[PDB]
Amino acid sequence: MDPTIAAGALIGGGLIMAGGAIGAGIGDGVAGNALISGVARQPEAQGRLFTPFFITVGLVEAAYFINLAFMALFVFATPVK
Amino acid sequence: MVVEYVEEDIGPRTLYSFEPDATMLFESLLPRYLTTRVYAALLESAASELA
Ligand SMILES: COc1nc2ccc(Br)cc2cc1[C@@H](c1ccccc1)[C@@](O)(CCN(C)C)c1cccc2ccccc12
Repeated sequence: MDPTIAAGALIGGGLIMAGGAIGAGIGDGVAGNALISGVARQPEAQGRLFTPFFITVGLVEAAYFINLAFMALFVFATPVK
Repeated sequence: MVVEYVEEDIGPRTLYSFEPDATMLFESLLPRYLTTRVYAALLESAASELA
C-alpha cells in the first residue's frame, strides 16, 4: 500500500522538479540573452530593458515556483494516502 | 580612394545597425560618393568660370 505509493510520489516529485528546472533555466537563459545583447548594443539602455526582462523572468520563475509547490505536495503531503 | 584613419574620436558609443550588412551598403555608396564628388567639382568649376 504505502511503499509503492511513496515511491511513485518520489518519482513524480523528481519529474516535477526536473521539468521546472529545465524550463526555468532555459527561459532565463533566453531572456538574459536578449538583455545582454540589448545592453551590448546600447549600454545606456540597461535601465529601460529591465522592465520587459523582469516581466519575462516573472512569468518564467512563476512556473518554477508552481512546480516547486506541487513537488512538496507530492513528497510531504502525498495526495493519495 | 585612400583609407585614412582619423581616431576613435568618441569613446564607447551605441552600435549602428546595418541592413543587410555594412559591406553591401559600403559598396553601394562608393560609386554614389564618386558621383557626388564629380558633381561638386562641376559646380565649383561653373562658379569659377563665371567669376
Ligand atoms: C498569466 O497568468 C495566467 N494566464 C492565463 C491565461 C490563460 C488561461 Br486559460 C489561464 C491563465 C492562467 C494564468 C495564471 C492563473 C492566475 C490566476 C488563477 C489561475 C491561474 C497561472 O496559470 C499562470 C502560470 N504561469 C505563469 C506559469 C497561475 C497558475 C497557478 C498559480 C499561479 C500563481 C501565480 C501566478 C499565476 C499562476
